[PDB]
Amino acid sequence: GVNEVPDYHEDIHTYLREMEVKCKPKVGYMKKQPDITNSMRAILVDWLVEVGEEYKLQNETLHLAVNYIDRFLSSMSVLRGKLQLVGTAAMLLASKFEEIYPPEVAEFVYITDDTYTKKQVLRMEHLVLKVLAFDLAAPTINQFLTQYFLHQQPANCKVESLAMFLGELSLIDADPYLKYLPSVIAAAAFHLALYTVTGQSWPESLVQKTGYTLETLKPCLLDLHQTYLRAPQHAQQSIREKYKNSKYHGVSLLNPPETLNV
Amino acid sequence: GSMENFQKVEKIGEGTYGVVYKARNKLTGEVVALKKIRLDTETEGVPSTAIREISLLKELNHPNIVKLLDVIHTENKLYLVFEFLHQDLKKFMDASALTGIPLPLIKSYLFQLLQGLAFCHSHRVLHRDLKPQNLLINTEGAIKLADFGLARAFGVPVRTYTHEVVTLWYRAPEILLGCKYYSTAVDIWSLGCIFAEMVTRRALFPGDSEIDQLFRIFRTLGTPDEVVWPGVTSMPDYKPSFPKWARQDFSKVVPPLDEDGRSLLSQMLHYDPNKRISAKAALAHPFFQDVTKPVP
Ligand SMILES: NS(=O)(=O)c1ccc(I)cc1
Ligand SMILES: NS(=O)(=O)c1ccc(I)cc1
Repeated sequence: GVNEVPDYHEDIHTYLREMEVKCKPKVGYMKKQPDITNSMRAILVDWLVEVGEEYKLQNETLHLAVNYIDRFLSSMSVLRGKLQLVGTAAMLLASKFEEIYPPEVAEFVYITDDTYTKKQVLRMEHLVLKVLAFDLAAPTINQFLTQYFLHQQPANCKVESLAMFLGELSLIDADPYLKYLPSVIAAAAFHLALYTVTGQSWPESLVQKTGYTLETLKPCLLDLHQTYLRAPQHAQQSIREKYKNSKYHGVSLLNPPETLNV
Repeated sequence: GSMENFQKVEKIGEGTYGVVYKARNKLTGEVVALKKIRLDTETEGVPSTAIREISLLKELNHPNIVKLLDVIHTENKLYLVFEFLHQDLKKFMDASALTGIPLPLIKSYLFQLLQGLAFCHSHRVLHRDLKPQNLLINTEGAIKLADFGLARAFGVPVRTYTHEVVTLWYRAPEILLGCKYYSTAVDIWSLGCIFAEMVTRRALFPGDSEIDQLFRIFRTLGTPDEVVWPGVTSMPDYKPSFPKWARQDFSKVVPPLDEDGRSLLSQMLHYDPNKRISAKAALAHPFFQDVTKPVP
């Protein structure tokens, strides 16, 4: 099937792996931000989740926005009262990149509760473009997840949703997740979702695609399992709410497994 | 950069997003094309089409894709600095209208287009607007994909992207019949249509509407069926009334073209997206075993 681009899936994968290294933010940027914190960012990311559901945006769009933000804040000091401006602008750009029918700028000004003017949103848009130098085609967790789903035999909707959901949980917490590449988070998330619903584990065919064994995914798998378990108690819930819906097969209401058996 | 080192030479074109000039770097002598994109600084900001073009071309470094050399910023304008190429394939075919276009030049150009395209697909970029006016040649026998205005970075597997894509004449039949998912093939179709047009110098399927576009393809290639194109009869915009046209002989369709040409063309114009040749595959095709790079 040409929708799985047989003659390119490998060349593409190889490239995303090389490009995800190049779009990677600085792991300890928040330490160097004198006035913003992993918690503040968590609130921002969580709010972007809400925005994505109110405007019915692709999950890829949310992922791109968070990429934009993290790189932006790897390069620019920003005060707390401007954090949201950065967020809004990144979501705007992500939407223009990725959506068939992005929301109008007006709509983005509406959701900050007129915290900012339209003009601030647009000037921040330009600044964010300049900072990133227009390198917007970022490989996301999702872009790896979809490629990994192809190894399922057969596909299971619950595995797909749960892995998507686990991927979005990671967006929220820069510590620890900024230290994992997307393709690593994506794997951990897929292994962990598949283990949960079926009992199976990271396919050997994906080992052969990715070069990632369970040994190599263990650190990330550990962090993510812990996120899954503490998820009901997190300060940020928008993602849990999102994945209660029938749209995503209610995977967030699924109880996590207690041990991963090495 | 700075717009003070550019001396404007002439307007080489225009578009919904701005005017294209030919320019000369006063300091280096380099001749460029400048795309000036106006910024809607109080309303809509930077156009999504520019955001895609710049971002994507920033990633596509290949000798058969047009080179974005720089993006110069103001508060109020964005200037794209491109390599200047002498003309487009459309202009060339129209000027080769009587002399004709030599076969080895056709083969060269197709080969290059396929090399350029295979790079896009290898980098998860659809072009979605291949047509002669978007293909740039120079004086040294080179051709390149240009105008990434309507291009899109894609995921594996693909998802529903904008349907309003590809000039009608170069629009693949899966878009016409209104399917949810399209992929790398839609680009190949276009190049097929381009291949044919380089040979005959007439457009292959010049339709004046959608239903018309479909009829023109079906008369020439035979009305598809479930044994040619499984899934066709269940397509959204499929209509069982379609007349049942006998497939035309490729030696009527493209008389000048050799047996290998006709083979490659047919594989490019396959009804089934899944069976249509890849750019990567087309490069091996025996039509190219003797390719050279002549100058126009
Ligand atoms: N937007 S930017 O000025 O960072 C930029 C620089 C070089 C290229 I090629 C494209 C964009
Ligand atoms: N449309 S575009 O900006 O890719 C372009 C048009 C014409 C030339 I000559 C070079 C580039």
